[PDB]
Amino acid sequence: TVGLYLYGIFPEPIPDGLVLQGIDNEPVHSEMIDGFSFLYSAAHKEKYLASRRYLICHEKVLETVMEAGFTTLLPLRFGLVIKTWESVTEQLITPYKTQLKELFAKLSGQREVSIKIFWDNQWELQAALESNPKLKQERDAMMGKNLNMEEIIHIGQLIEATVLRRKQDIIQVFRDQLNHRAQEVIESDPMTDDMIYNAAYLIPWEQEPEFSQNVEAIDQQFGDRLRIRYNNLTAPYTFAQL
Repeated sequence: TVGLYLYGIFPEPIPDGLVLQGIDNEPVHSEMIDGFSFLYSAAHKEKYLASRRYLICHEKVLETVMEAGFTTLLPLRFGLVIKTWESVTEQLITPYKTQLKELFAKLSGQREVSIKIFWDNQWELQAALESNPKLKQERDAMMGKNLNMEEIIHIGQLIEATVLRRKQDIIQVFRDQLNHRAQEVIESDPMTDDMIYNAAYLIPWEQEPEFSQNVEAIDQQFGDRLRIRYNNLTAPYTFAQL
């Protein structure tokens, strides 16, 4: 009535039940457009705000369908409400039909897992500064030399470069042991000050337990030094994009 809430797009039909409640307790259905199944439910608002509850509900809908076997999908970002199916016509989808068929081909059977790594930044900064006596003497004597802004920043560039290598020593262990298990690895910018690594992996669905086993083994190589957050179930937001 008010509109249709869109969760994601699927390369295959979703069976009638599969019974599932979604946003505002509404039942979740499937609609075919160009041989693509649009997972949806009836909206109560035209504009949904991204509250924690609503975000969790959206993700749960996608995960419940994924655990039901429907693992290949382009998950849609939160709060997409269309008024009628006229917003998503056959005419609009036909040009992007090829790109979609192609995305689902590289996605089918595959699975997104992600790893984030945290550490104590202040501790690792102070440890890097005492591993290099040269930089600590230049930093303390940089006043008196009356430097231009470039020379000042260059010193800061040398302070971070030793911290960069400490990260590269940790990060390389992950690349050596986990990248070969994956079809594609995407690395993003760290979101917080203690975060030093934010990577996503496209692995075959069935190879997850072996991947998870390797993660815990690495989490056991490093002690309390690192805080490794591994996610083995999520909609493939990182990889399912045109």
